[PDB]
Amino acid sequence: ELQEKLIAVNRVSKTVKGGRIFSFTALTVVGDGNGRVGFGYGKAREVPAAIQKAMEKARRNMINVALNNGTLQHPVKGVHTGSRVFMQPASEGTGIIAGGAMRAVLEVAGVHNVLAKAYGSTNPINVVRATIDGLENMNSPEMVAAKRGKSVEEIL
Amino acid sequence: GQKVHPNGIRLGIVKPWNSTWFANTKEFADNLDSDFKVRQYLTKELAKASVSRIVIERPAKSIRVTIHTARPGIVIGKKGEDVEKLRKVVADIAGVPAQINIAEVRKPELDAKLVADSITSQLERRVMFRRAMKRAVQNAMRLGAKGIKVEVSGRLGGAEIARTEWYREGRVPLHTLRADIDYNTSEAHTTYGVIGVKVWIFKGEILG
Amino acid sequence: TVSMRDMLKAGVHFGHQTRYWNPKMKPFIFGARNKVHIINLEKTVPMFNEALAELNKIASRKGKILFVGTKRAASEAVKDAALSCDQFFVNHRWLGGMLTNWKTVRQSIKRLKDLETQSQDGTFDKLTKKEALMRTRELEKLENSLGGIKDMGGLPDALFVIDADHEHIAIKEANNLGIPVFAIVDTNSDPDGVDFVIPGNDDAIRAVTLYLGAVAATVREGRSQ
RNA sequence: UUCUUCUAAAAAAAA
RNA sequence: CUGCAUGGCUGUCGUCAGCUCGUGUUGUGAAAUGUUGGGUUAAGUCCCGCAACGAGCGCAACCCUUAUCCUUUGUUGCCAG
RNA sequence: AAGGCGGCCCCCUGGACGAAGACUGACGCUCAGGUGCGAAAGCGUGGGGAGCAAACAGGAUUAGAUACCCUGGUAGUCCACGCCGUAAACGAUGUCGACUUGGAGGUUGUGCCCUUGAGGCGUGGCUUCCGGAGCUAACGCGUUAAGUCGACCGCCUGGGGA
RNA sequence: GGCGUAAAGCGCACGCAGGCGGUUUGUUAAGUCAGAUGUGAAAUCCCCGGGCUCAACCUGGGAACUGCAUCUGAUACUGG
Repeated sequence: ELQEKLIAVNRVSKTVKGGRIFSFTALTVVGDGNGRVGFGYGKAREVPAAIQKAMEKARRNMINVALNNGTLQHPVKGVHTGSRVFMQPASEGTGIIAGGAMRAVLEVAGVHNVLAKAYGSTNPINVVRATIDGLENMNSPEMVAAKRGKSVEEIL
Repeated sequence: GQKVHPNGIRLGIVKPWNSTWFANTKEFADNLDSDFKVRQYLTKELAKASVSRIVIERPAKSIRVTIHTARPGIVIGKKGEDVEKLRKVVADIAGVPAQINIAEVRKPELDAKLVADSITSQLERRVMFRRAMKRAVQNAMRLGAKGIKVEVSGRLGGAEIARTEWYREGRVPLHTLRADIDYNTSEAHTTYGVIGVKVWIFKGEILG
Repeated sequence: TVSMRDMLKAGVHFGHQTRYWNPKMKPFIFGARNKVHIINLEKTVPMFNEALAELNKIASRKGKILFVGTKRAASEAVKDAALSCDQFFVNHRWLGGMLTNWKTVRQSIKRLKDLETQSQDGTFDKLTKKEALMRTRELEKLENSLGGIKDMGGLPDALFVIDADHEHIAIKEANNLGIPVFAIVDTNSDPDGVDFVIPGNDDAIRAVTLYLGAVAATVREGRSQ
């Protein structure tokens, strides 16, 4: 049911008395092709075990993003430690205009038409954190209407 | 190489000898040589058949060798056809009357020699070494073994520099003498050289 | 269901010294007489009733609730209270990961169960005396730490914490797993993680026995329903 | 209390 | 010829007491915790405490020899009456 | 205000803070260029020179020792008037104003209650340490912000060259 | 976009020119906003069509040229 994407796999290291110990880290994202998406970061000595840990961590701690019919609902910007990210809704059939980790997380998150841009450092972990941060605090018309106590027609 | 051989260090505690006979010093050397010839010939002939252990014993000037294998149908074929063919040539090589018995090996996935030959054949037909190691360990742990550790060494995945990889699930106590650690090795003659495989299987502590 | 006069006799209104307060607990503090804070019972009572009501509601659906008190001033009181009301408790040290890492704590409770069967009815004596003492001590400490939850089967449906600050690890695990928290929170504790805040003293014997009797009463009534 | 210096070529993994 | 392409075997730090993993938690992260602390040991040996709970390779025991006694067996071994 | 200021007494003198009022009525904040103040070393002129001490000499250590250590010792350190205008001139954090949980002190006023002893309850100025949200690459900052804002100025655009 | 530690707060202050300015009322309409008029050559860019077999290319009409000047009006904010 859920679609899982592997974003970046790199080899981290650790020096001990014996010498260098090489470990692997796996950044993956999972989602239901709709408002549910979540990212996982796993680490192990082998890449299959790393990707498996990442998928288990990704399937938990997911969030609900109040998205439109196929796009976002307003231009929103997010930040997490090095990646000022900005994204806005686009018309039908323009695709996912995004780079690196952003493309994978958006695609799995179900949006199909979006203009995005990554400022600052484009580190994959930080941008996928910042992207879901912006998505998490993205207001919806019903939420803002109920929040301010007015009708959705009054706010349009 | 630092660790002593597990079967050797346990030869008088929980592990039996693979040749149990008596001989004075006059005929000890030629007896040992005869055992080597029959073992070499059998290992060469029964390469396809999964042979696990060749026990040799010679009571009253007549050699009797009992092969322990997991595929008796393959080694006998039609009833009484090639077992006699092996017995006559073994008797001719040793120069003494022979007799060949066959013991079936229940659960071949928990036998150190058979797992080594399986891994070595898979290596020779070029599968991923990691895949072979994982398959062997999972199969062994599923059939009820108290622990297995496998190690593969040398020019893995066609690399330029050799390395050693090993996995271990469960207990493999090598210092405990009463633990019946079944240990065996093998080697694969791949096109990039020879790769060595070692396997320790811990079946559970033996009391007495 | 619980008045104000009984609480005042128990000592619920007493808080901690002024140098130690925590500012997130300001709405429930009446004032400070003799350099010690006083909780306003006129505020603690109307929300304690809602907490007891919610606990009755969750009890009537045959839900497992977990009691957490380790201060040594409430250890016996929580143990006899939980047994009398047929619930679960942790009266000694809360081992970290007891809820989140339940996958291994299940193994440890299983170890406790087979070991106690071996000891009492299995009769696993007639071997070396030093090994028997080692197994006895292992079972003793394992029971001492995990006896109250040794037949729970799965993670509970609610948590009742005696001290919100001292038992911060349990509250954090519950929030991590989305399990509701009902807690007796003093003036020096942090109530953010708690879903059902209950202001009041968590140090006096009188007060703690009063709270435990009240929650035992409501959970028993709900189970009876 | 004093106790200086070691030029110039390495290799490491990729479900 | 190439141990600087290797298998197998061995030295070496060193029989020094250390080296890791699963799950959980903290940190964006490399990592940390466990494995640290108070005692104790030859020892990461054991107890208490403790966001850690457990497990594995190692630390000890199971093996050989030597030291005491008893039962069986006394020749080619022994000589108390 | 910064550099900085330590026995006691006198003369002249600047700034800061507190309690009650009264008064003028936006007169305010910042500031390129400009001006003033600005540790220590150094310069000029005239004094003074006990101790300390660049340079220098001698004695040690060392393979060497134009140094560290020892014995002496001159500019200088001190006074009067000018010049120089530079420091890790640092809180490595420009000035002014508003808002945002708290704890323990130091120092300096001042109001009330019986100063029922050196007690209790407030309210101002400066200042030290810890810490919540929040911010930060992290360390940390955290009502004296590196938080949330507004006004003005100076400065930065890879390292070396510089 | 930044200036504690990565490059970056002048050593500190006073202060002319310059930038900004608490709160209430009246007046003016310069800044600002609305409408109208004149102008912003043709081509080029964009929209809907037409002609070379299509396309490049040519071409009809519209939009755009975010600007400037004048007239009339609005007075909340800034300025007098």
